[PDB]
Amino acid sequence: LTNLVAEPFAKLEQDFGGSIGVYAMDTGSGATVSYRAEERFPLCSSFKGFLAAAVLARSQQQAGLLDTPIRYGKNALVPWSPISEKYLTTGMTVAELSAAAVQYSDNAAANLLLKELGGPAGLTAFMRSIGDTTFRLDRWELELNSAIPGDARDTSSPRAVTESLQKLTLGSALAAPQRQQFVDWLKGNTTGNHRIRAAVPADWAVGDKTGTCGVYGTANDYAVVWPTGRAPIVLAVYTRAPNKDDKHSEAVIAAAARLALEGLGV
Ligand SMILES: O=c1c2c3c(sc2ncn1Cc1nnn[nH]1)CCCC3
Ligand SMILES: O=c1c2c3c(sc2ncn1Cc1nnn[nH]1)CCCC3
Ligand SMILES: O=c1c2c3c(sc2ncn1Cc1nnn[nH]1)CCCC3
Repeated sequence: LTNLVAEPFAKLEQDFGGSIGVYAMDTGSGATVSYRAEERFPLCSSFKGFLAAAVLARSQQQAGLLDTPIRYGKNALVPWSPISEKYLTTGMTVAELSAAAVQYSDNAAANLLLKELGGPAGLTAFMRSIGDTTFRLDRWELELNSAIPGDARDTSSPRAVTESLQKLTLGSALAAPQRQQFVDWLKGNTTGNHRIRAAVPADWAVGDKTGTCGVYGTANDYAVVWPTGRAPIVLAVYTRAPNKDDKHSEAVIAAAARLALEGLGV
């Protein structure tokens, strides 16, 4: 069971004007903090984190898969491709595509990687193989960002995101090099300095993956944090709003992350 501080969480989303989903877990004591942990939230760009873990799982079936060169034209350059478009005239390897997708939310690199895993159904198939029965990816990049209310497409729950991130970063779902390569990619993410990272002390190691749909006030972040002298903490913070024109807030994601750490005891 949970040691929940629901009163500050409820007032936080009251000022935000939408819904906030949080699920945190102390991997040493099993204590959990859950607020709307079973509601569905649009994944947005946060699926790229599990997309890279899927490619890392296939690298165990295909040795040296991450060093495979992949060429592409402008037609594949989806808006916001700040890494893949610089290598348009030469291409990138699969490992570089995965690093760009996780660390820079590279949309072109994500579509190119999804085309190699069997599409959104292929990535969803990998999540079922690790035990995730809530995750579902339906559309390709930028289309998956519609975040329509009541739409189960391209959604998951903060609890299922947290439990899946735990099994991929600290569990047996990946081999030791594949697991360490996943943690390294999340640690080097550059998009989450104003979210979960803003609520974590600087002397703590953290690896995160963000996601911003833009519309319906839908932004999110999940991370596994490494406090000093304690067992690691895995958490997910997901937000959405009832109106299309509603804006998201990175400070609300940081504040919810701060409340989850306090509710746990760090
Ligand atoms: O090029 C960058 C970069 C780069 C970064 S961050 C960034 N942000 C925007 N942009 C511009 C952009 N292009 N397409 N969407 N945004 C680091 C490596 C060098 C290129
Ligand atoms: O934003 C940029 C950019 C941009 C460039 S280059 C560059 N380099 C780093 N960065 C920031 C950075 N990302 N990772 N390390 N540093 C051209 C278009 C505008 C944005
Ligand atoms: O994805 C974008 C985008 C996009 C833009 S701007 C932008 N800036 C940062 N990022 C990086 C990011 N956002 N949330 N997590 N990481 C327009 C088309 C859709 C994608």
